[PDB]
Amino acid sequence: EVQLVESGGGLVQPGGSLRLSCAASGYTFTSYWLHWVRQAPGKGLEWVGMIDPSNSDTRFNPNFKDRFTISADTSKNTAYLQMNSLRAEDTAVYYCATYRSYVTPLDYWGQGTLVTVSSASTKGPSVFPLAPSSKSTSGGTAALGCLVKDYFPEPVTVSWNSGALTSGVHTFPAVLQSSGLYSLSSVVTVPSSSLGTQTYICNVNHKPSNTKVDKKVEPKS
Amino acid sequence: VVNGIPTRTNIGWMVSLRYRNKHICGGSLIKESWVLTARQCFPSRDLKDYEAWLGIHDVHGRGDEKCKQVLNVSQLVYGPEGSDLVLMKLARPAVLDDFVSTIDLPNYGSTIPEKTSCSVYGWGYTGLINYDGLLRVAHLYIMGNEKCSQHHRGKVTLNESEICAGAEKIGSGPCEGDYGGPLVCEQHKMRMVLGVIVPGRGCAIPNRPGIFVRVAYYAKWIHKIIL
Amino acid sequence: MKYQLPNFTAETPIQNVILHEHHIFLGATNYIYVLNEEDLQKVAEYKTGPVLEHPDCFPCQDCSSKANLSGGVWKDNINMALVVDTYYDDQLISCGSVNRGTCQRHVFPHNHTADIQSEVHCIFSPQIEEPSQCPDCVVSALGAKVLSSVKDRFINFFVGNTINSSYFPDHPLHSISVRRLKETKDGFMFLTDQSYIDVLPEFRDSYPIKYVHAFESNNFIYFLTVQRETLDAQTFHTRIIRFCSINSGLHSYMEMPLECILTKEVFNILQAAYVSKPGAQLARQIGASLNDDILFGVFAQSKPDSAEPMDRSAMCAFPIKYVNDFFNKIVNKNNVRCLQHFYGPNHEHCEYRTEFTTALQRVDLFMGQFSEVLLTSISTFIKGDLTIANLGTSEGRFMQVVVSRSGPSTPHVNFLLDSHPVSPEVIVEHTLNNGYTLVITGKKITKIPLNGLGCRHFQSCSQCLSAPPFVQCGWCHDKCVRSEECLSGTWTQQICLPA
Amino acid sequence: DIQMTQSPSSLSASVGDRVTITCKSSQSLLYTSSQKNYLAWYQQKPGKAPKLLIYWASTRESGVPSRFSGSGSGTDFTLTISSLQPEDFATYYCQQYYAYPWTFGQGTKVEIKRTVAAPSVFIFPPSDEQLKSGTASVVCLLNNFYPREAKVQWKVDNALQSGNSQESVTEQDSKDSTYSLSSTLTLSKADYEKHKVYACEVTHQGLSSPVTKSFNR
Ligand SMILES: *[C@@H]1O[C@H](CO)[C@@H](O)[C@H](O)[C@H]1NC(C)=O
Repeated sequence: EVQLVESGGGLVQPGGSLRLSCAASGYTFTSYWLHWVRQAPGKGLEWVGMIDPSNSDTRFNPNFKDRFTISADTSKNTAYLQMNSLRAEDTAVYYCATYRSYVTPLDYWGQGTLVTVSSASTKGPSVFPLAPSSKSTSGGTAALGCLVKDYFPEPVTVSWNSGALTSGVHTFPAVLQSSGLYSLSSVVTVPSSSLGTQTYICNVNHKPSNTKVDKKVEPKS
Repeated sequence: VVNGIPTRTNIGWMVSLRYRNKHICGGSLIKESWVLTARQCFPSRDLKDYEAWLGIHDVHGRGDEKCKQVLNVSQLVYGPEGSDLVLMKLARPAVLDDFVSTIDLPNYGSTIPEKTSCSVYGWGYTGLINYDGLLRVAHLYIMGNEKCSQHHRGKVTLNESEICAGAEKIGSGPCEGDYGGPLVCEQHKMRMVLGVIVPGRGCAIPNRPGIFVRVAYYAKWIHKIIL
Repeated sequence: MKYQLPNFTAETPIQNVILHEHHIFLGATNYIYVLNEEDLQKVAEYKTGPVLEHPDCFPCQDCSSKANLSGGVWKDNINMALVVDTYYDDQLISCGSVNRGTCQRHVFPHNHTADIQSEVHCIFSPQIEEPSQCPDCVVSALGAKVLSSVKDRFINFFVGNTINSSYFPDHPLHSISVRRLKETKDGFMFLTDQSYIDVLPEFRDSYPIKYVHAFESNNFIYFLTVQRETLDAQTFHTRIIRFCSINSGLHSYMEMPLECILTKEVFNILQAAYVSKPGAQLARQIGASLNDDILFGVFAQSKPDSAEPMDRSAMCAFPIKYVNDFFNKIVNKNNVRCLQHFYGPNHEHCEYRTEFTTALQRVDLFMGQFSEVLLTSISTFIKGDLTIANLGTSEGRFMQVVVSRSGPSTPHVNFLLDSHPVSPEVIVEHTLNNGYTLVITGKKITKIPLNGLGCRHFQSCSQCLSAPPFVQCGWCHDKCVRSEECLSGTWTQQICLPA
Repeated sequence: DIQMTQSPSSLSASVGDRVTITCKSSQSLLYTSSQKNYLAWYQQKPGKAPKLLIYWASTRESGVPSRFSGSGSGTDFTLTISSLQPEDFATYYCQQYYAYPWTFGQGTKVEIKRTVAAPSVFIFPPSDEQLKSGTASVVCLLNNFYPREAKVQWKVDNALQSGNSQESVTEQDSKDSTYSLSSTLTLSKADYEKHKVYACEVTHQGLSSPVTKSFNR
């Protein structure tokens, strides 16, 4: 199986530079051009460029011909996208990709890393409980969750009971507040009968601020 | 102009474009400060090399003294891609005269009826042993782009940016030295420059009409530039 | 492999070939032959020489009148260029070694497009001014490359000339230049003083420049040269020359060295070049748009301190886009300097004509398969998703081989065309349905099918069925051919009926 | 570039319907030698790489359900999806890989129509822990409703609120074809401790009349 993993994503000042990694496995690295594609949050797909590991040839979307660079290390089966003079509109998800043969465009992709070009400081979020209602219909359904508030930048991830609860979960799109700080809640619906018996922990992770939080949400006094 | 006649007098709107002190092309004075002409007439990007001569009958100015105007060029504004047009701005507006005069433009997008009388003017090649150097004129008639191409043997088909004119059965028309000058026609009492002379597929071939750039197609563009 | 194909042997050696209106025109010593496209039978011939040339006798007239031999020298007329024009009334334009390198135009009569004798005009106007210029002196006898193109409603000639210093106040030729035909058709014109870039008189003898090939692409004009690495260098290399396609003059003129290597064995001397689109598979392999022009060039190793080919060959591909990226973005100053042979070495300057210092490198695409051989000709075409090259050798050997970075390929077609070296002047024609190339060897020219020849090799149904699958060979009732050539309804890759 | 123009940008169709997306390119993607069009169709689920559906204009990729079909030639191409399923909610991208730079269409957002379904509404008071901070967040949950158009109005001691709240909506659910919504009221601790009743008032096509959920500080 072909596998592609990006790395190096994160926060970077406007004007600054950032090097993305793409480590490949499962094929002759030198026999396929390695492509980079990007997507701004909720926007279309834009093709960046590609390199040929065998000789280090490059091809760029005329837009990035000046500012962008692609490098390769055959010994590491890894490609590097190098960006400079980064600006606001470069904030995006960056995928690396390749193909099975000349018949297809891109057959394989990475997960993508998020590159945020901003001037804001990294801030870890606070995590507050969204405690289930006293009057949760007994025999019926209760709602509870987590307020993940005031962090930067994206993204944050929410699992419940360490991935063991997934049914009935809605982790919402984070919103950008006026302070320029992100905030989101994650809720889950649950049998009312389960309250006081079943432990509900939301597992929150913000890798940029390097903070993990497990908040147990329970009925209040 | 091959198989043309000398013009009996001056033609007010005729411009001789000089490159490195020699006549290189024709042009039409369409406004005090604007001459219309062809892209092929500019070998050099450096405007010091160019002069416009107005109110001249003889290409060397011989005999033209109290009428001739010599102006520098301050701007070249090229027509849209595929037009071969250039609008040349004079460093100093030309003074209108009996000898110096503008020629009207057509309405944008206007058509012209087939057997409409027209005239080409120019100081270019004539095939004469001793060209006197007096401005020449040849009379042509308009021809449908379709019918023009039927005479051209389907070797070339015409875009709407082109226009055709030619002598009925004889060979005559503009040639080397005539480029950028006007094809002029009058349906009504007024003269309009309907076409601009551009290099053709051979000078003065019998039964073979000339292709000109259709001014009425670029009329809108021209007006933005000159008003 | 032995095949019988449509062929033609001329009275003399063939220099150039041009295909127009289903007739084939041959530029040969002392003759222009007109052949039929179908069977290559001679339709007509035009005697261009020998001619009697002299100081007094003047260009574009016969001085056979006064063959008095006062100082008469007979000279064979070698064709240096042969061009078809259909912008003005259809014409053949032919320029020979004699008569100051002037050209002659053969105007086809309305219904007879194989008649080059009725109307023949010698292109010459006496230099009008007080001039040391000869716009009508087009072609050099030492070797010339003519690229013809219509631009701005004029016919423009871009010309590469090899020159010496045996020259006149009139009758100076130019190394590289652009000039246009007058609409009167009686002469050529240089538009400005920048319309030509010449080797300094001081170097014309010690610094020969050979012009292998020329082409347009991307709005640029490209010439390929062979020459010394340096003014006084004893070594030779290949360069690609780029300039703006304008007629007013040569602009943005830049020369760049081209190394074709094998993995560090340098093949420094280009023998022949062909530009075409890449087949689908190859395009992906080399990062090209199916859209993109590719320069395919067969290179050879020179003998030490020489431009003489050494019988070892490589084939490198140069995407124009790739080439352009190096021309376009200068990078290190250290790689660029004033054009050494145009300005002096010690010029104040040392528009601005420029040369690069380091060579742009590619890697043999045939993986050293042609190391012990001298490739002298190459054309290139697409078949399905494949890219195929037509190669010729110094020995008269012709080969068809698939081009790919993924593995080498034994030519599916390989046979001896002739005793004589295969000429680099080739033609590819795509009859939509199917296609052929015209290949020259000495005095003979041959019409080779682009596709079905692999099959014709097999003499029997059995052999034919055990042909390698990619050739798409099959048995049509009495012969081995590809599907498309079977007029007996029934074509097979599976069944041989009783013999 | 070669410009890619998808149409429409959005459409909302029912389960079992035939959907049609259109893709026009500024020049022919036809590779004449093999007579193949170099145009492809991707499907993109939120937070996921694009998945290749169709290549060479009409050739379905391995695995791809039979109901996806490409067609067209030259400059005009069509992605059809007969028998639309709920898991088919996504954004479809046409891409040409005929020349560089490769270019995609704007993408077409595809949503699933389904019977109207009223939301369950819940309300959350700020947490005491959060009040230690100095701010109060009041959360209102709108669970599993269709269609998306929903109005939430906050009320404190019965007064309407303006520009002190924000909402996010989840991506349609791949099997329910529903959305969920979250509305946060943000207030200073001062302004919060100064009032008594906090209500969230929802209007939806699924509710006979508006629904209110509230609590007392
Ligand atoms: C050349 O053509 C002649 C005339 O048909 C033919 O008989 C002969 O075999 C051909 N020669 C070769 C080498 O194909």
